[PDB]
Amino acid sequence: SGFRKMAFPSGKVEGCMVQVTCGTTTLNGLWLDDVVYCPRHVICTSEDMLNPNYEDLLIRKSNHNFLVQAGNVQLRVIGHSMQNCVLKLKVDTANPKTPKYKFVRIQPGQTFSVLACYNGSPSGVYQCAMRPNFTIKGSFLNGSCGSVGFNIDYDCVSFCYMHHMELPTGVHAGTDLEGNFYGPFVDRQTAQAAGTDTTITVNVLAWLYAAVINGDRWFLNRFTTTLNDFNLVAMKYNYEPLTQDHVDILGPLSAQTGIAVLDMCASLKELLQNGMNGRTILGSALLEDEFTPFDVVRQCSGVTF
Amino acid sequence: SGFRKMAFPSGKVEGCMVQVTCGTTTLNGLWLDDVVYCPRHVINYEDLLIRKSNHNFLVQAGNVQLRVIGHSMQNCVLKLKVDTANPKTPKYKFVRIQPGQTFSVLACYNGSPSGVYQCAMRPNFTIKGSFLNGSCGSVGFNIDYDCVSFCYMHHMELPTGVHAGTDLEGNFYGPFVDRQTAQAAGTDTTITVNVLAWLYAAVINGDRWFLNRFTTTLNDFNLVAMKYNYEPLTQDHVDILGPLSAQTGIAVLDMCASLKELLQNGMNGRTILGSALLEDEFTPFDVVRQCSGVTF
Ligand SMILES: CN(C)C(=O)c1ccc2cncc(NC(=O)Cc3cccc(Cl)c3)c2c1
Ligand SMILES: [Cl-]
Repeated sequence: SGFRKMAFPSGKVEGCMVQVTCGTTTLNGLWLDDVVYCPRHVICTSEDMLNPNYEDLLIRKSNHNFLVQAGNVQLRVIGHSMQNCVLKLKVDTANPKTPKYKFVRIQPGQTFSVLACYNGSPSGVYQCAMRPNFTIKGSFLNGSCGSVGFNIDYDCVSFCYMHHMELPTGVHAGTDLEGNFYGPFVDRQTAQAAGTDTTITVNVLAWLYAAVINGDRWFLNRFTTTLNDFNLVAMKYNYEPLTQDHVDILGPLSAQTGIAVLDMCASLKELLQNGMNGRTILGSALLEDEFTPFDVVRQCSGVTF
Repeated sequence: SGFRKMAFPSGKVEGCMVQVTCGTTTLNGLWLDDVVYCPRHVINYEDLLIRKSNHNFLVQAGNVQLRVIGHSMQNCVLKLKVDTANPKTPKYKFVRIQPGQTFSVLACYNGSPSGVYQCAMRPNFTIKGSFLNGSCGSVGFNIDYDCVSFCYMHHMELPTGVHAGTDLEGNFYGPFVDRQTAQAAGTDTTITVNVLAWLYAAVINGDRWFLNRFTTTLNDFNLVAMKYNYEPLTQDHVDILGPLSAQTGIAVLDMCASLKELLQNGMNGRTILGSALLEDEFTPFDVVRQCSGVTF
């Protein structure tokens, strides 16, 4: 019993964290085999950030300008190249603690664990989701740039995020491990803002099925809804449109509890209309959207209470 | 910016998790040097233990089988002397925590870690964790510099879904026993010093709507706290909140006048740090550490 926001064990990622210094800037790098991956803005000054020309800044650098530190040992840089918004530093030593890994690009609504670092030293781990507006509601301070997001399934680490910057509203933006940003953001000090954020509907539904499994049904009603009428109402509360793909994904949770997806959609409609009336669902007074259908099946028991 | 329930990096603990089997029961063990620590219920415990021999206990570390060469009991924990010392043994201490203090939990099944999460020791000595069957032997810890301080070992789940366990010396937290009997958690209270610390974290993050010009005596606040099922706030708690009061410029008894107003009138449709409830699982030290950047 119990339902917590759970992160993956961080050990396989801790062994890849290094410190990168270029001039006066210091941030984090990911050391996998004989390559260190980090944000390309490590080559920029604060002034350069208004309109940086990365190709012109990189051409003026040599390998010995980049200092890479792994614990107490200094790694020697023997090459450098750029791939989108990531800098790849070829080093003379391969990482002996390199785990089995993949670089994957996630879609909005997908969750992941974040290992927050400062000076190539891990300080904490937490779970979060890629928001519909492509931002992350994380917890980051200055020096955290280059911290990474990941999922672990079996003995394989799937790297999905690298932290690049914080926006005026306190939210965070970054790239996949190939240097392509999530969202319409640039690694430039520009007047860019996060778009209006919406609630991840498929995730709220999954979390309602988790409440049923753990033994709670007070929020259920005797009504059903068409998929179209549900989206007409939910759009009015800033909820993401629910697609037929989302319905298909919720299939096993619907089968395990005996509650059809469009019947769970009717409880959500009523919950939005009435509020909680002093009650909680799984210890929360708000409707939770940072747990995917896959996370609910992974964490919750296979036997309903 | 941002405020999340953060756990310590679990790597140093992952390298100590092993699987223990005795008869039909299978649970988790902590391998430190040449000893494996696990709940004694894996087996009148003294009389049950005397019958057993070393070869009855099967210890598995990853793919390798460890051979048991001795066994002894300490309170509610079983200590299995193994023939191999753990090469990944970190620098460690066994510490007993007090109610209100927080810690990270590495949840395991079959000696294999599956997740990490942060939680607090409640005033009623239970933990609101997330555990399934096979999680027995999962451990709680904190990290200070490079030293792992083990504070909890999971033993059982209670009828209300909450969890109970011991320190690493086998002494339970709370009035619980390791056996199938009628045991219930006592009435729980809110950790007042922790709610106040979380309100200071909201002012550091630009949330100030709940602030006011009023102050209160510590005695007038404890009478309001007694009515709302909140733990009594002591002078020690006031002293502990000193650096957060100095950093924000808001005196502790001014922050108590804000908590008094939130306990009577509620939030009025508003949230604090993305929450509609008052949060009590962040200590004053956790607030200072998350709003500073201490690394390990
Ligand atoms: C907001 N202030 C003043 C902080 O000290 C702060 C606070 C928190 C921070 C969290 N993450 C990153 C940080 N910094 C940057 O975004 C660095 C940067 C600047 C401009 C463009 C790019 Cl692509 C990168 C953080 C910085
Ligand atoms: Cl995805």
